[PDB]
Amino acid sequence: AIKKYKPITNGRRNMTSLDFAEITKTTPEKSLLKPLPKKAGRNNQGKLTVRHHGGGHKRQYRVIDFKRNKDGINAKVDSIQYDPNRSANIALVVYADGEKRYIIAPKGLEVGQIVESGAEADIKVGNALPLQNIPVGTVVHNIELKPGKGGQIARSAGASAQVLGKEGKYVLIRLRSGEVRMILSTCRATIGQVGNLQHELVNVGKAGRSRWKGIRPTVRGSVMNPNDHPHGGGEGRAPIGRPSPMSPWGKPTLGKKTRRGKKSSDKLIVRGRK
Amino acid sequence: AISQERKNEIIKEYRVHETDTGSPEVQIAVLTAEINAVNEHLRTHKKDHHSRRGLLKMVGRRRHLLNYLRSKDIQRYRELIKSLGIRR
Amino acid sequence: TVVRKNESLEDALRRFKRSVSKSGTIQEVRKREFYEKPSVKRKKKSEAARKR
Amino acid sequence: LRAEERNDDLYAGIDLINNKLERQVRKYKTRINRKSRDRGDQ
Amino acid sequence: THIDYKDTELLKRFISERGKILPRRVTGTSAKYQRMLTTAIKRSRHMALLPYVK
Amino acid sequence: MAVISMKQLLEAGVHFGHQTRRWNPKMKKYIFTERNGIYIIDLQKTVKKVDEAYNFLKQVSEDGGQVLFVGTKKQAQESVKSEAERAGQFYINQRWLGGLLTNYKTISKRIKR
Amino acid sequence: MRTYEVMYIVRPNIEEDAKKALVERFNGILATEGAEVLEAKDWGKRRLAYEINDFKDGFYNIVRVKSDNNKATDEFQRLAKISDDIIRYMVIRED
Amino acid sequence: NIENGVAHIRSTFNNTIVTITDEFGNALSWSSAGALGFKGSKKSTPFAAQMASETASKSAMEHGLKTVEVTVKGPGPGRESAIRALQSAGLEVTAIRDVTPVPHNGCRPPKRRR
RNA sequence: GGAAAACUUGAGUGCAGAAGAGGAAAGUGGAAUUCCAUGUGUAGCGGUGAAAUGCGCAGAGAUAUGGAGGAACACCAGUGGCGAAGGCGACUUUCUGGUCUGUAACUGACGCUGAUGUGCGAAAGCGUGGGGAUCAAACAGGAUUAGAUACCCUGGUAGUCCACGCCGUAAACGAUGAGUGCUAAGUGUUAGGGGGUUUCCGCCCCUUAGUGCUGCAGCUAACGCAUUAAGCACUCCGCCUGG
Repeated sequence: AIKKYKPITNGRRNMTSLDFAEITKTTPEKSLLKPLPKKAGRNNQGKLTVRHHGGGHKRQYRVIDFKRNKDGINAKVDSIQYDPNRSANIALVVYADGEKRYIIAPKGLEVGQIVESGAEADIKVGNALPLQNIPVGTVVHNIELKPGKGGQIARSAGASAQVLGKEGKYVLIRLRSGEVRMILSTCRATIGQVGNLQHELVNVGKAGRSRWKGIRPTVRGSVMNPNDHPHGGGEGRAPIGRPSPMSPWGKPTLGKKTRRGKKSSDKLIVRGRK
Repeated sequence: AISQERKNEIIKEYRVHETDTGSPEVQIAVLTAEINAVNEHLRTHKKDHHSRRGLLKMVGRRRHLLNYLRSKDIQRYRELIKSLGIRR
Repeated sequence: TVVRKNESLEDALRRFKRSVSKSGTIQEVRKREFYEKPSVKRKKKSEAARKR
Repeated sequence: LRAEERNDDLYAGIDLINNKLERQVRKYKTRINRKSRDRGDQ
Repeated sequence: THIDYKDTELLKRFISERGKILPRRVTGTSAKYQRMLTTAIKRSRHMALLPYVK
Repeated sequence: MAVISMKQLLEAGVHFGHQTRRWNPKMKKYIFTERNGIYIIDLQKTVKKVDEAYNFLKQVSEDGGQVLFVGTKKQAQESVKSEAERAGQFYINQRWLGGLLTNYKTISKRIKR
Repeated sequence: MRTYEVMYIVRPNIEEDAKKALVERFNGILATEGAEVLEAKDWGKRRLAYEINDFKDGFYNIVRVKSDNNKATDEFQRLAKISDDIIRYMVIRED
Repeated sequence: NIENGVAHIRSTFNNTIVTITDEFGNALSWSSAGALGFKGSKKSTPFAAQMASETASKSAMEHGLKTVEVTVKGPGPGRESAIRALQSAGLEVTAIRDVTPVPHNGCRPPKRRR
């Protein structure tokens, strides 16, 4: 699942990679690719609006369907493939209808396995079906938050959510966060847990593997001048000298809650994060 | 272990004369069937340690009969190594 | 779980007091009031058998 | 509460009398501090 | 003989008045009968011919 | 339910009979065997008889008839009086008077008394 | 060479040819890979002693198989858990 | 709803608790020993069951559920003294059951008490 | 002792019967615990030698249905069974090890012990991941006391559980190495084997090998041991020689 590197070098020393044994085909599918230029933290005005983004490795975008629309048509799986743009793997499913498309590969998903995305579907790993027809208690992912828009929730590698109960036109669900939310009952969610479970366990072990990801280095606030950061310069190293740690733009950053209240989904959150 | 129709089959080739089971080379051959049967079981079941000293004991009862068989006739010992594959 | 009728309540108790004493309820939950060590119940059962 | 020391130092001997006195009170109190006995009436 | 696990009527005189097992101290059977009984009383608990408790 | 169960029927001890050398040959159908001069009443077959004894005696009282209970054996004298009062029927404890079913135009002369 | 005796239980709330359709898939499964069923005796409705999948009755089955492979009856164990009708099942070797 | 119900008592080693309900349990009324001014450790008495039983039974009053067929669900001192005191209310106790949770050696019980 | 032969008891294989929580892997099942969702319902619940911390009016506990998940397997269960020891307790299937009984067909001393070596080895630990229900070191808080860091109570992390590698230690104890003989008896019980009988199966009778309790001879410093020696012998190995 994971290979450890022998310490032949200081930069290779504690670094821990991931062997790609779930991957069965190392080549993308040429009709579902799309150019993905990097907007390295910069918006339409041209200026940097989120920090620490820059030039990683060049990437293609694979169009995968988070909405699962083709009802009652079976879909064999060709292959489990690599995707740079997300933490999970992707799965090239091929319909008996003839059309090819990707879905995010669940945990136990093999080649030659059929997948049904409709309301009259059996409750098996990879099948997509509305939350009304999903029985209470099972774990589920790729959750639509609005009917038809596509799955949004529990979609990174190893994420899942269990169906807790059913209100009138809502179902209860418990998130990977720990948060209990009401999601509208006519919304898809595919049965099972999404794979690539050992993604969180890579020690990238090197200042340059972080740069290949597109992650530019983060200079601390306490080693700045007092026009760059509110933790700007004392004489020598200084403690942060304020009642609270503060962000680069003068907001208290440790503990203070920033969810914008008086919101529509405030009726729908039942339990907070755990 | 092995079935009796498997066990009665293997005592036909190495038999020296009819109704002479219990001969040394006719009870080494049925051990080598039982050796090869149980460490194939033990190959897919690596945690079964109580069955391992059953193997390691009948390894010892095969070795004590091979060492016995050389002491009275060497030319019979050379034939059994060639008939069924053992080292040494 | 025995129904007792056609009598008073002070005689249905006399059935029920011995329909519980001949059952593994009171002697069972008094045993599991606290976890005993997995080799001291083998002697506790041995004392409850050698005396008979 | 009795105790005796046969020393000649009348300041160091009372360091042992108070030792024997403090031991005997704890014998008295733990004799009567076994009131805490879980006895449930019928 | 050998106790079959379907023969309920001879097998339920050995069950208790709640569903427990009578010991051979109070029933009076032999040793090897009691443990050939108990592997048949517990296959009959599994296929609902006899309860676990009543 | 319908019959006496097998456990309490032989716990009363109805499988015992009288002694061998004291035997009636017509009772061969209702004897399972003899163990030590003592015979053994077929317990499975008397259950097939006591239910037939239960069937008609159910429907005798359905017509409103009167069933006479008699008992005179000294170890079973007062076991039939207490069961006739619970039944509301007529018992006999002492000896048969000698005509209380046949010459009862002189016995009812004394039940009038 | 090996004598098996399965026993499987179906739902009470099924009708006639739904019942006899399910028993005839399994006796083909319990004939697969050289299994050659002795006979398939069927008990009737029994008031089963407790409450599985909040049901009160069950239709029982007894099929005796003479195999040497254990390929037919574990195939039966694979599919009877999948189907939501056949509620419990138990193979047992008789020696 | 009139004259049909299930009476539940579970006297533990403290605080005999009683909840009377209908035959398809929906919690008609309940009372305890703590609801009668017994603050602590007087609740583990049969005399606490002498008042706690009928003060839920007689203060039910919503349907006239006057039969009980009580259910016992606890090892306690006031176990049989809560059904003896239920005929002080006089509600025709007709089926007494000792339905207590007895494990099939399932979980680990807590530590011994020194 | 060497060599050439011969033998059958020792040892081993056959043949025919058994008994078993002996292991390993995969399935299945029920009661209970905890948590969540819901119905109904109202003031406490919980806990103790007494209380309090804690929980509850954002509906607690209690009750009823349904769900999820982890851990164990009540009754049977016994100075019982099995294994070399550690140990092993739901049920089913597959794979597999050992012992015992009986018959005498067969091999013909093939045996025993075993330094160095090589493998198993409770718990607590450690590593890489899982999983986390109860329980619970450390830790937090409330009481007790003369005093606390103890006992008691509420809560709680590692751990407890699984997979793979380690660690290799226990009052690992029958404080008793293994093997084979021989030496009063009495008595339970186990798988049998027979049995005589049968019993409605009941039993009660003689029989290898296990497993206990009594008790001579003999032994011991004394307790005690005594056909399961700590008795009488022979072989080999480990080990001790004041604290």
